[PDB]
Amino acid sequence: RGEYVVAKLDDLINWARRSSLWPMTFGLACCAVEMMHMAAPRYDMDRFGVVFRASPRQSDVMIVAGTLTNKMAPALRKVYDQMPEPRYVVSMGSCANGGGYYHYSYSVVRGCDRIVPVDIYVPGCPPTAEALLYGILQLQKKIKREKRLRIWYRR
Amino acid sequence: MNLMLALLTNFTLATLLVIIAFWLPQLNVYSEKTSPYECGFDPMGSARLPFSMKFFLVAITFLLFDLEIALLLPLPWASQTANLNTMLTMALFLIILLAVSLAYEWTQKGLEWTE
Amino acid sequence: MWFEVLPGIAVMGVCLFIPGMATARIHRFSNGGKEKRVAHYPYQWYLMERDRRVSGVNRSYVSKGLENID
Amino acid sequence: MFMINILMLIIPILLAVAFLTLVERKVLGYMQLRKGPNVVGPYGLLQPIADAIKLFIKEPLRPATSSASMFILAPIMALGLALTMWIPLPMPYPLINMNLGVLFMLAMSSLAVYSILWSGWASNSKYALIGALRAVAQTISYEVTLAIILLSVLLMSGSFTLSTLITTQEQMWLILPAWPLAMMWFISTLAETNRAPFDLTEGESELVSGFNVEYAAGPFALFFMAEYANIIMMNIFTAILFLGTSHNPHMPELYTINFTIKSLLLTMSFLWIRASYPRFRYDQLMHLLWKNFLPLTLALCMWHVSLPILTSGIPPQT
Amino acid sequence: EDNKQFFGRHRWVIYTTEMNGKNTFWDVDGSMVPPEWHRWLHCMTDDPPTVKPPTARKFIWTNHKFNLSGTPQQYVPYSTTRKKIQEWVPPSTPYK
Amino acid sequence: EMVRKCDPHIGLLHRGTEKLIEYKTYLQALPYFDRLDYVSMMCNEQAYSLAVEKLLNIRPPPRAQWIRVLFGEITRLLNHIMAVTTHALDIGAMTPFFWMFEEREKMFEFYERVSGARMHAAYVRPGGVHQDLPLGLMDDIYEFSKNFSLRIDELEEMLTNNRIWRNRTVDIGIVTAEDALNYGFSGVMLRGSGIQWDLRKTQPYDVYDQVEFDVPIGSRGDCYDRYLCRVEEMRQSIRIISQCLNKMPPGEIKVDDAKVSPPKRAEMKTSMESLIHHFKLYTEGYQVPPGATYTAIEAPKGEFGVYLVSDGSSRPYRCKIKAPGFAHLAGLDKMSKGHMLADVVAIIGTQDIVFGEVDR
Amino acid sequence: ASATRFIQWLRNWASGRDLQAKLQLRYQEISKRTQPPPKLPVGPSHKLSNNYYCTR
Amino acid sequence: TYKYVNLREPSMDMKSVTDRAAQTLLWTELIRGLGMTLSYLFREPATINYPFEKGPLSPRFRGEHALRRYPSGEERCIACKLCEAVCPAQAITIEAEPRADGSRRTTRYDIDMTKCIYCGFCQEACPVDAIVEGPNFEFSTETHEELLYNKEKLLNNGDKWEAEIAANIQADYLYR
Ligand SMILES: COC1=C(OC)C(=O)C(C/C=C(\C)CC/C=C(/C)CC/C=C(/C)CC/C=C(/C)CC/C=C(/C)CC/C=C(/C)CC/C=C(/C)CC/C=C(/C)CC/C=C(\C)CCC=C(C)C)=C(C)C1=O
Ligand SMILES: CCCCCCCCCCCCCCCCCC(=O)OC[C@H](COP(=O)(O)OCCN)OC(=O)CCCCCCCCCCCCCCCCC
Ligand code: SF4
Ligand code: SF4
Ligand code: SF4
Repeated sequence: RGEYVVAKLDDLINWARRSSLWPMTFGLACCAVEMMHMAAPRYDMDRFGVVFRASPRQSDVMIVAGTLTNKMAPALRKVYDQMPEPRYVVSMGSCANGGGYYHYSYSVVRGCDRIVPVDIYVPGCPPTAEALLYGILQLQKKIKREKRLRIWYRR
Repeated sequence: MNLMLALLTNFTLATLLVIIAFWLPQLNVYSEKTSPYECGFDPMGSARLPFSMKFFLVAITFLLFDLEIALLLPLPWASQTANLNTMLTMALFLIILLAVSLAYEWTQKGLEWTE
Repeated sequence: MWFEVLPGIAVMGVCLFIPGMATARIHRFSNGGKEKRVAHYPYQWYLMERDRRVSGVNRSYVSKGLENID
Repeated sequence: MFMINILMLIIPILLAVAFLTLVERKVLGYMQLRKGPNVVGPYGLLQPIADAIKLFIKEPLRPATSSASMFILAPIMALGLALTMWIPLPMPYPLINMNLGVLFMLAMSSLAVYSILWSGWASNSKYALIGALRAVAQTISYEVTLAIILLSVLLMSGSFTLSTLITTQEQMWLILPAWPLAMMWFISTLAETNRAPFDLTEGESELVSGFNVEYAAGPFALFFMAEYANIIMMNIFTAILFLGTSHNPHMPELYTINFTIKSLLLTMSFLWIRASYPRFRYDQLMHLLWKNFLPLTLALCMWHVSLPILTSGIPPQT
Repeated sequence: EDNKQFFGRHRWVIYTTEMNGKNTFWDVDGSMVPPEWHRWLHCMTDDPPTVKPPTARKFIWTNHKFNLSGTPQQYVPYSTTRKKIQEWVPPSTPYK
Repeated sequence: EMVRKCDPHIGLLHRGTEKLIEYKTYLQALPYFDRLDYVSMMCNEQAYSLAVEKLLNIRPPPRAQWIRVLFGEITRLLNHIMAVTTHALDIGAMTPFFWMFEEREKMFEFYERVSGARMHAAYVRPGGVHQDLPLGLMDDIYEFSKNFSLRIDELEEMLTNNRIWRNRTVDIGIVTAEDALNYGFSGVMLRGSGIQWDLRKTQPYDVYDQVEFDVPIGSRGDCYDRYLCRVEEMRQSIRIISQCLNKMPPGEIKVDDAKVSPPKRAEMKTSMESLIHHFKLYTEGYQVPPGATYTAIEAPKGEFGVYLVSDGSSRPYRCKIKAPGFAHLAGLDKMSKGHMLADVVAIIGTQDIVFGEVDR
Repeated sequence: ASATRFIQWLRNWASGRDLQAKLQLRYQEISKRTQPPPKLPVGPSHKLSNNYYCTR
Repeated sequence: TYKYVNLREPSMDMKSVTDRAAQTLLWTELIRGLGMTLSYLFREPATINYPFEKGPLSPRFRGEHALRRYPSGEERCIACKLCEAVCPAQAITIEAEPRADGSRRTTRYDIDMTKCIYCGFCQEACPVDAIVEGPNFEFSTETHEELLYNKEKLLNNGDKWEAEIAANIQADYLYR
């Protein structure tokens, strides 16, 4: 049957994408320190297949770790745009979620979701290294439930 | 025949992998996605502008020394001759002059990159 | 622990072993169970092209001993 | 049966490269007090398979400012030439038995540089350009030293045939008579493979990603595959040059096992080194090989021309 | 538990393969640990719930629910205050 | 690749902290200071607390002053681990980052066990600290400190005598002692050029005059001498931590003046005066007498101070923050003269820049 | 702490230190996660007499 | 007191010059760097097996917010608004009115979890231990709106984590 085959192919590409997530080397503020500790030996994000790469053209995930200011917002959109698809965005911390401590500032963007689409919101100020890792494993489950090929098969 | 078939297979496999890369995935091309990368901000000028080479003198010297390997590589065969006294003399003379060239450029600050 | 790195080296080692083993066994199969004749110089190539003619089957790896002289 | 021989070479090479990426991440992990890939498959054995699929089903983009024909020619050239440097390697029998195999590998290693220069230039990006011109400086640095280091060793072997290096080291490894040359050779393979502490063409912390900053998806994978196939090859070359293995014509597999172990250990040393040292400045790499290795290599080249003559130990021509 | 393991690796949970009707053989989640065991697993205390159970309250959830984001059971914010200004309703009978 | 001009553009992390502080009470403004130099959180809090206490004309109790010094020097380990290893990470040496960030993780638990937050404790406040150390913490700090010296030795084995590391750092970014003073440098940026200055010894605060430690001094003024100074300062911080673990006195941990520090919750639920002061100290805050102060501390990255202005109300009128990295980064153009691109990567790391404080 | 005697010798030799004496992984030498309750002291101003606020 | 870090004069006797010559030519101090990373390869890694193992925390940990009840089920919060006044981020919005039984209670208790800085000032200022920061930290969401907690969401959090919340307050209230 054709539905069975596309279901298995969907499970294969979904598996490959969630097992080889490559975050862009992109951090803005204090929240990036907690992102470093997720790469530190205790949590070792690399063991899940999550490897940082600096070039936006070799990244699959953007983690907006810190405050997004009006000056930096055009830069963020540019690097997000230069990510080949499929691309997912993870918003880390109060600043990147909705402005946080600086919601009412003349120079702060009230949430990175005004600039880019966001797939997972990680709360905290900063989220602990173990709370960011929960969001990454929650993103992987989200990718595991994608139905790209099944939706194509019945178009 | 074998060497040519080995080369065709290596570059055919390389080509087929590239073809799959461009035709298998789902593409969503738009202007901002394909703009040049300069860390997030638009590049200030063209990447085709002149790029000063501070080791230009050492690069010219590489052309002259890279020709010494052509003259030195026949030495394993040269050692098979019956004129060993002459062969060993000219082998050492040729290498020594290659060394004097290095000494001259080194002492005259030729290997130092320009400011 | 560190010995959990070994499984990745064993797989890598098996992959590096195959090219050498396959060439060694494929040469035996293509030359009648002998090493492939090495001909770096014309004299060796001259003897290999003489082996073809002597074999009578257009193969240089088919040897003919004293049974072929009388 | 020759086409089967070719496939029995490139396909295992691509599998060894795939799992060398796993082995490097786990070896770097444990030298950094962590584990590395252990989730995707048992002990991370499926991590390379997940990465290959991910990269080849991802969107590749041609930059708007790129030169398309050269931009796409470069990755093809890189992988096509990284697989071509294995055909003369005796393991113990070469796929292609060349009388000048050492020269052939030199020529191919100089042609593979242009997969960097054309990749970086065609991308029409400033970081790709800075990366490309660092490959020009790097090649200017090691090329002269590398060729004369090979020549010194070949004066004890007597030929440019790779299979002859097996006969030369039948009684003893060449590491003993040529340990000074083995040290410089090892460093020159690090520079020639763009490996840390000489990873300057990419230079992640300086050029983001260097010559391949604009490459994505499959085209990037080809550069990565070429990079890792070269380090294995340059260590197989080193094992043959300085750590010769005994060849029993009735047990050609024993050679392969022993020869494979040494190549793995030399390859592990590349990963061991990448975890231990900082990065040279690329002008400091030029001075390392022109002011230290070249004076020594020239002296050792004279020494190895004279030593066989004055001891009556000139090797046979054939 | 294994007190010979170094601190951090000396306590662990092997998650159930089914919880609240969800198949969790492969899809385990950190939020599946009930609160009483959440304190022991994170080393906020030395005593497990089996040796020192939590105080019983009739309003405490008897059934623990994991993170429900992305499902129909997710939480949807809304204002919990009533309307503030009451609009005038015209008479339903013509004046004429 | 030769650098002809450096033009740092900052403000990509400018959030208006100084303007936002003017709308907060002195207590509400404290968590802003953990987020300026977000690697030296409890040192930023102390500088703010010393300024408000100076304007309040009150004095934190002796036990609070020892906790603040103790966690002031644990914080210096956090900052110097971040500074040295990232500086080495940008230069190509990545292994030390992982070794020492397993030591930062353990020092984050000390933060988490006194405040509840791994980084932004908000623990040090005007009047003392917020809560007493939980039982058994000092034993855990002793165990961590007993081994940390070996961790630094492993760090030095990889870097100090390495010739590749010395090539990247010796004679790179030389700054003269005269230029450093005029450009506004402070901390290791002065001490690396041979200037004998350290506010912990010349203008002591809290109980720094009751501890013994040596100030490292450079000789060349380059990136290698500033690396040695930072590694040697980590050793001296362990030396101070030993003295703070043994001289820790008993007593209360916040000033016993309930118009400045809130009362204990047990007293807040039993006493009328304590409930009134708890109510006012958390709605209006404490009024600070009018006046302006400039108060500075030897923060891990240099001289960190605040020019705090009060108008007599509970909200600050002006709060100017002196980030040491603001002056250092301003000098990146002078220190980069005659160097290549890869050297500017080394100069940035030697200045120990965090843009939470530079941009504020 | 579970390393065999041989591996302990190898790692001590390769670094030049006695690593076992100072292990960077924590073990049962840490404090108990459950502690007895405290009884914290009071400040100098907790007095019933001679404690008027205008004098402090 | 100060000390010099890099003020040393090397020895010039022939044995010391030869020792430095051997270091330059034989890479002794680089081989020593290799030996330090080899030692780490044979140590046990510090990685924990998350989510099957969790990093240690303490009773003071400041996680997700929750509204507590008295043991009888009555809400502790009496709409004093001290948390709203002290919240540095203004993440708390409160409305209140006399309840049907005349009790001072809230009709709106919202926390914008994207404005909040998880500082704990609210639980410090609460005179009835009503608003607390719980021990939960694994509550990431797939949409922004799910992080705008209202009173119903906060009471559900309190009823969910009360067993753990009460034990943590029991372990730390004498330090408060
Ligand atoms: C404190 O102040 C501050 C800073 O200061 C430090 C800051 O910076 C920032 C800014 C912050 C950031 C930009 C983010 C910082 C976060 C970090 C985690 C950095 C901290 C330090 C690290 C050391 C983290 C990781 C970096 C390194 C160098 C670790 C080394 C380990 C690795 C695994 C990296 C890569 C290594 C290897 C060996 C290669 C793995 C790579 C791959 C791409 C996978 C394999 C590749 C493939 C192509 C697939 C394989 C198979 C193929 C190709 C197919 C073959 C088979 C076939 C069949 C074809 C802020 C805000 C700040 O406030
Ligand atoms: C004893 C070990 C033998 C085995 C070693 C084999 C390796 C040889 C390569 C290393 C060089 C060592 C050999 C050189 C002689 C060493 C012994 C020696 O010099 O005598 C000891 C004597 C004591 O030294 P001292 O008085 O304290 O101070 C020096 C004052 N001139 O010093 C003196 O005062 C005598 C005068 C010293 C100056 C002589 C010139 C020495 C430098 C020339 C280069 C030597 C290296 C040349 C070879 C390079 C290749 C390795
Ligand atoms: S959310 Fe908190 S930790 Fe993250 S950048 Fe904002 S203030 Fe810093
Ligand atoms: S934790 Fe702090 S920021 Fe968050 S709601 Fe409470 S007082 Fe406001
Ligand atoms: S939660 Fe506490 S502080 Fe906030 S309004 Fe209710 S009773 Fe007052």
